Parts: sequence; structure tokens; C-alpha cells
Amino acid sequence: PRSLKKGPFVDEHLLKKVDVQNEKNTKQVIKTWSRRSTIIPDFIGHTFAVHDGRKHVPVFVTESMVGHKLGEFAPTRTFKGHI
Amino acid sequence: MKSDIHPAYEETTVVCGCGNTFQTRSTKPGGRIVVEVCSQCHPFYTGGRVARFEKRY
Amino acid sequence: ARLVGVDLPRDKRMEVALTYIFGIGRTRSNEILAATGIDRDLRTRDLTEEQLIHLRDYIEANLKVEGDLRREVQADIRRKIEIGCYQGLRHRRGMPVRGQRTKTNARTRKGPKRTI
Amino acid sequence: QPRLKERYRSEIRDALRKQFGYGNVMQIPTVTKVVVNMGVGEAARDAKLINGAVNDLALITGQKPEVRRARKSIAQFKLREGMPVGVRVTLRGDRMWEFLDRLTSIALPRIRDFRGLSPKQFDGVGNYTFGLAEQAVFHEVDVDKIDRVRGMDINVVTSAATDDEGRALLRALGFPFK
RNA sequence: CUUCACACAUGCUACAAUGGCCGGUACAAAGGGCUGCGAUGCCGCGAGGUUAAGCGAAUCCUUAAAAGCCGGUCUCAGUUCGGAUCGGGGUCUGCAACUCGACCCCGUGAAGUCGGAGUCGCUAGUAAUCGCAGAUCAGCAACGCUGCGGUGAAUACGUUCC
Ligand SMILES: [Mg+2]
Ligand SMILES: [Mg+2]
Ligand SMILES: [Mg+2]
Ligand SMILES: [Mg+2]
Ligand SMILES: [Mg+2]
Ligand SMILES: [Mg+2]
Ligand SMILES: [Mg+2]
Ligand SMILES: [Mg+2]
Ligand SMILES: [Mg+2]
Ligand SMILES: [Mg+2]
Ligand SMILES: [Zn+2]
Repeated sequence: PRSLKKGPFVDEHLLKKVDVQNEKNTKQVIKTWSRRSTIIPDFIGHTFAVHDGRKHVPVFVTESMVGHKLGEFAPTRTFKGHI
Repeated sequence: MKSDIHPAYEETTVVCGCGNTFQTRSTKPGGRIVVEVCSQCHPFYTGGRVARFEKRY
Repeated sequence: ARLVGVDLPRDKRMEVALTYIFGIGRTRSNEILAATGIDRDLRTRDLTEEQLIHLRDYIEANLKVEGDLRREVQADIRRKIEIGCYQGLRHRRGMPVRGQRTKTNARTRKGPKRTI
Repeated sequence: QPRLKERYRSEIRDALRKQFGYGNVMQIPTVTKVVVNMGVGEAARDAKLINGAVNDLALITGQKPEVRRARKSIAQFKLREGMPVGVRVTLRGDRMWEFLDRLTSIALPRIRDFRGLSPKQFDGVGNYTFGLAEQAVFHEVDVDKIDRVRGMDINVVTSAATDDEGRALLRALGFPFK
């Protein structure tokens, strides 16, 4: 949790779902509701339809989104240029 | 026509901090030229997010 | 004289002249001077080529200079743009990224008052 | 005696002969001339390039340049016919040899962020062209007595008939390529 | 509930030499404190972390007051003024800090050079200026609120005029 004393912050009910699938395969579209979980270097090749308030945003990590967060890629608000 | 038009072109000598020194004829400066980098010392003549997360955690 | 930039404002202490390089400011210049030994309070016109050539290698040994630092900065922001995060989208829209309010501010990131 | 010319006549000619099996000794590529020009934009405004271009090109090169006047009139550039827009000089012989030696030795590495001359800027016939964008690092000219900054370009013309031969000749002469 | 082509209102910052930086240096009040005040000591430039004594308190912490004074530098400059923005790196609370916290380190270093018509507050320890404490709260308040203290002025002839 942004401190070099406990490692990163990854949800246990997320690990027990990702680590039981990454052993054999990259699972298909998955449902998640905790935008606050950090991306450990185990999500490579997988997808996560992260909630943003009204729906789920499917996000794929290729190589670089390891220090990011799941909700970082889900627009929580929508703005479309008043003019 | 070379009477008064062309600038002076007289023998000179280049002294470099590296040590590469050669003598040619240069313009109005008749003295020496002090330089710090030459062809023998300049570069180009003598030549991950996951890793960052690993070293962070 | 020139190491990477001009680095020589006329009649200036080289302590502050080192701040004119892209990568060194007050603290970086102070720590560099502390390591090297040359005193801070001296006019830049009195500096000599030997001192310049011992100073030239130190900056490239550990610190960085014009060109490559801005290349790294632009590569970072460009990667942020192409990856498509919240910060990348804010950079694409030109809006400030660090959670600052946008109702009555962000005039630096945007332009002055448009007054449409 | 031009040291670069002596080095050329000593070994570069033989190197080119080995690289390309010329049937006669004068089929070997040789640099003919070096041309440096301004092409300033302050032709329709303030019309002051005799001090802006000539006074620096003369000391940079070694000979006073020739003034080139406009060949036409362009309203978009505010270009009229008859006033100088560019100043061109050409360097040949031992003067060209010395200029090329001084360039390749001290001037080319000494500009900002020198990452090497691109080896793809050939004209297709065996002559190369590249240009800077400011008052060059030539020690012959110092910033303390220069007006508004202006860059320049070089055309180097060789006896080579092919781009590969021109590139090989420049590489042997000492042009830092990619 | 914190959005963002824009406008308003209330506060802070400056636009510098009554000044900036470096070193030394003296004088407060009123408050807070067992889900705490963490005296020293150690690590780290740093915020902070570690073991630990005293303290339900005139005996412990807060606790160093800043403005004030001395010596050097800068020499009127978009600057040794200005700290908004941005990149990288850490700390603290919180299960969790992109949205959606505060602080620390480096570098980058914008507008701004006294602000139009117009408009606000102020008669004595007042205005002016600089710091301190509380309440909310795990963190978010040295830009809000409420109180505290230091230095500390000029004008009022007169009530015709808004
Ligand atoms: Mg609100
Ligand atoms: Mg306020
Ligand atoms: Mg400052
Ligand atoms: Mg001090
Ligand atoms: Mg310490
Ligand atoms: Mg001024
Ligand atoms: Mg301005
Ligand atoms: Mg500033
Ligand atoms: Mg006014
Ligand atoms: Mg509080
Ligand atoms: Zn050298």
C-alpha cells in the first residue's frame, strides 16, 4: 500500500481467483468490483472488466501496467465538450 | 580576386585537452585555439516497468 | 565557455550558474561543489579550463544534462498517453493530472480565460 | 601541405581501389568541391546580411562568399526580384581540404547533441548534403560579436558516380555516419 | 458529493534589495496530552522510523518562538524575486490514497514587474506585520473558524458635501 514495509496491496479474494487460473491458462473476461487492488506481475496476458460505477471496463496489461491500478483505466466520469 | 577582399588565411595550430593536436591554416585568429573536445574524445566516435516493480517490492 | 549549455551568465556566481543547466539546481550545485572542493562564492569569469574539465566529467558520471533528460520526460509522458490511463487521458485533454480542481483553476495547463 | 589530402593520396585512394575494382587509376572517387550557403530570410526585411552572412562566412571558410540575389518575386514570402536572399561560397583545392579537415576534426562533434550524420542524405549521384541550424561552433566565430543567429548548409561534391561510393569515400575521409 | 468551453464572492502567494540565501543568536502568552505528550539515543540531507524514561500534569512533553541583531554573497535582473505546472524517487494514517489525503528529496521553473472604470476595512496598543494554540479528525485546517502573544505608526482643521 505505497509503503516499503508490507509489499503491494492485492485483494485475497482476487488472488484466490487469478492464481487458480494462471497456472494453466489466461482466463476469459472476468468480473471484478475492487478498483483499489494493485496489479502484481501475474496479470500479464489476462483481462479484467473493472467496474467504474455503472459498468465494467475490460483492461488488458501487456508489459507496462504493473505499477498502475485496475481503476486507473476506467473513466469514473464522462466529459464531452460543452461546446 | 585576392588583394584585400579575402580574410587572412595563415598557419595555425589546434591544441586539445585530449592531446590531439594538428596544425593547419585558419582565419584572422593567428594565435592558438583552446578546445576541450576533439574527434578522438567526443562520443559517437569511441562508443523496464516490471523490473522497477520488482526492485520496488 | 560551454559544457552542455552556456552555463556562463556574465558576472554570476557559478553556484547559481550551475542551476542554469538542465539537471542541477541549488541543492545539486551545492552537493557537487561540496564533493569537488571549489568554493561557491566566485565569479564565473575567474573559472579556468582545468576546473571546467574536472567539472565536465562529474556531471556525466552520475547526473544528467540537456537533451536526454527531456527525451526521457517526453518518452514517459508519451507512454502514459498511449497506454490510456486516467493520467494519460488527462494529459491528452491537457488537463492537470494530480487531482487538482478544474472548476475555477488549471489556467496553467489550459490557456487564459477564453471568455467565449 | 594539407594533411587530409596527404592521407587521402596515401591510403584512401588504395582503399577505394580495393573496394571497387576500377579498371583505371582515375576512376577512383575524389571530392571536387565543398559549397556553403546561407539562404537567409531577412531579404525583404532590414536587408542587412552583408554583416549577417558575409562577415562570418569569410572567417568561417577562408574566402569571401558570392552574393546571390533573388531569381524571382514571391508575394507570399514578400520576395521581390533583385535583392540578395542568399550568400554562397565554394571551397576547392587545399582550402577545401583544410576546411573539411577542420570540420570533421573539431566542428562536427562540437555541436549540440551530435548523434552522427545520417548516411541517407545523398543526392543519388555521389554527392552529399547536410546543414546546421544556427551560428556553428566554429572557433573562428565567437558569440560575443554576432547578430541574430543563423544556420548554414554544406554541399560536398565528389567524383563518385554512385551513392555507395560516395558514402564509402566520406566514411574513409572521416565522416561519422550511423 | 472533488467534473469544466466560462463568470462571481471570500482568503494566500508574489511581482522584490523595508529584500533573497549561509552561519551564529535573544525575548512570549494562551492552550493540548494513557486509543496520548514520545525527554533523550540511533538511522536517514530530509519528512519520518526504532528501543526507551518522565508525565491525569506550575514538577514531563509540547518548547525551537518568528518578527528583532551581527558577518559574507547577490547588485534592479522575469533576477540567489515568484512557486503554479510536470517527470522521477520516499514517508505517515487508513483493509484499501488513479478518482480519493497530507508531508519529505531532486530536477524541470509559468503568469506575474503594483493591477482599468470601480471597490473594501481601519482613530491606539487600532490599522500594519509575524508566529503560537484549540475544535472537528485514523489521515485531510502553518489558504477556513475561534482565541493568544511580540514589534508597532500617520491623521481628525471641520460636519457644506455621498
Ligand atoms: Mg462541494
Ligand atoms: Mg481561505
Ligand atoms: Mg527562493
Ligand atoms: Mg536563518
Ligand atoms: Mg538523523
Ligand atoms: Mg525591477
Ligand atoms: Mg512576463
Ligand atoms: Mg520562480
Ligand atoms: Mg489603480
Ligand atoms: Mg486537528
Ligand atoms: Zn580531444
